Amino acid sequence: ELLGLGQRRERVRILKPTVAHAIIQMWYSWFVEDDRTLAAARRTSRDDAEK
Amino acid sequence: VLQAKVLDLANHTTSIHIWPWHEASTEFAYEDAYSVTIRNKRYTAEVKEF
Repeated sequence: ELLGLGQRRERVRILKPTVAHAIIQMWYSWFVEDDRTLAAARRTSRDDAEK
Repeated sequence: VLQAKVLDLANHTTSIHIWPWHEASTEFAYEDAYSVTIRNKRYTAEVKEF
């Protein structure tokens, strides 16, 4: 129904969506480090400012 | 804002004499300071009014 008409069934198969997965995760992946790494740096903050 | 004209000095002051004033005046002393520690290193100052 999100798709508009009825009705779900085993059939109707779909060709793949590949490219983007490769891409997506990239976007995705990045952040991850960054917070992380950042967080630590945020921690370690030997001075205030920087943090 | 009912403006706010507030009285002032005697300007033509030339002899004259106040009446309650001392109360009405304050010295500007002041204590306190102004410092920061950055790095780990404290950088430091005061107030030094003049």
